Amino acid sequence: RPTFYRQELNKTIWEVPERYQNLSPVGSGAYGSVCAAFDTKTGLRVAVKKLSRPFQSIIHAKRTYRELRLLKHMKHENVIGLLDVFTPARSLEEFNDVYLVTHLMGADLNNIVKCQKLTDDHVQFLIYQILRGLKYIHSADIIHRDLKPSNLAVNEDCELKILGFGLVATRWYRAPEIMLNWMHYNQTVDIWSVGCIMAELLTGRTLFPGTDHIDQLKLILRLVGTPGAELLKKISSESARNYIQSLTQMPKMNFANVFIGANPLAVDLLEKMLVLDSDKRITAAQALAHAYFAQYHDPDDEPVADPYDQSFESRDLLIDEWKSLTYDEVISFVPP
Ligand SMILES: Cn1nc(C(C)(C)C)cc1NC(=O)Nc1ccc(Cl)cc1
Ligand SMILES: CCCCCCCCO[C@@H]1O[C@H](CO)[C@@H](O)[C@H](O)[C@H]1O
Repeated sequence: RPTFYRQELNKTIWEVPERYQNLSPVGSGAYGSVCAAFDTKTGLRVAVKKLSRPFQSIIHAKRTYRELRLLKHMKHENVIGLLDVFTPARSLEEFNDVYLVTHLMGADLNNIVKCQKLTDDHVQFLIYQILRGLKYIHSADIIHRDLKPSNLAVNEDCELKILGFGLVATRWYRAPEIMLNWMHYNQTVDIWSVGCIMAELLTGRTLFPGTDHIDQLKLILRLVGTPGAELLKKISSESARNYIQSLTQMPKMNFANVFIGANPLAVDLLEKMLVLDSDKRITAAQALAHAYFAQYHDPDDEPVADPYDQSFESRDLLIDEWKSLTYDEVISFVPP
């Protein structure tokens, strides 16, 4: 066991191993608060997140366990993973606080889009890394469901990691079937989001800046056109059908025109991502093999995940059970 020291940072007591020096608040945090720290073992600056009421309720407790399970599993260059996890608690009886340690990235993609005029090469590299992480995430049977610029961490090298918890958002990036509810969806909900992100990096404009869920659907249809018969048949909802069909039939736009000036290989890929029919959307694995990424794609360096046990997602457990399982995950942790 490490020696711990305590320090008040913005009205809470942080208690961390002496390994972690010079804690400096960098943001928050739905969910938690994050400091930058100097890792004396490695000589690298890291992110330390103190969780924030991790066992408040059953929902918090399960979210907490999910953090430990996800982050201990994620082992990929373009996906957030765990450098360390600790608690000052000796024994389960005392177990109340959880700290996560991960790479300190310094900026998110929203910061980059708003400041920098990105070249085509930047868009190639950035989207390539997202798709590479996403291939890995999807191979573990995980759907992100909230891919957006603020959930994408980027360093000065333009290296990128996908995160689940941010610090533009969120309905702008959301697949149409999610806002129709549907239930009940596939992995390509994430591919829709990638298309929205990619479009935005190319043009410097939000592709579908809806004011609400209903405006969002309008804007999507403007671009992609009214669904054909084979798609309209699948919509159970009468009011969704009336809304869709009452929009005075929209012709699919010429993506060539909407994205004029863009690399035509970028446009071709966007057409394959931003398809209404989620069955017909390109997968992450297929997208990596698209010609747009010819300069980056290496089929021998786009790995998949070890199988991931998320049967826990099924369970309705008590707080102390989630807590005890989380505690077990903290104790069994082996660093990279
Ligand atoms: C909820 N969640 N889902 C994922 C994916 C799907 C990307 C594995 C990752 C996460 N969780 C996080 O992104 N958690 C997290 C922890 C510490 C910091 Cl400093 C920032 C973020
Ligand atoms: C803007 C409103 C247009 C409606 C979008 C149509 C969505 C089509 O995507 C649908 O997704 C479902 C859930 O994964 C699947 O069960 C269907 O097979 C698939 O066709």
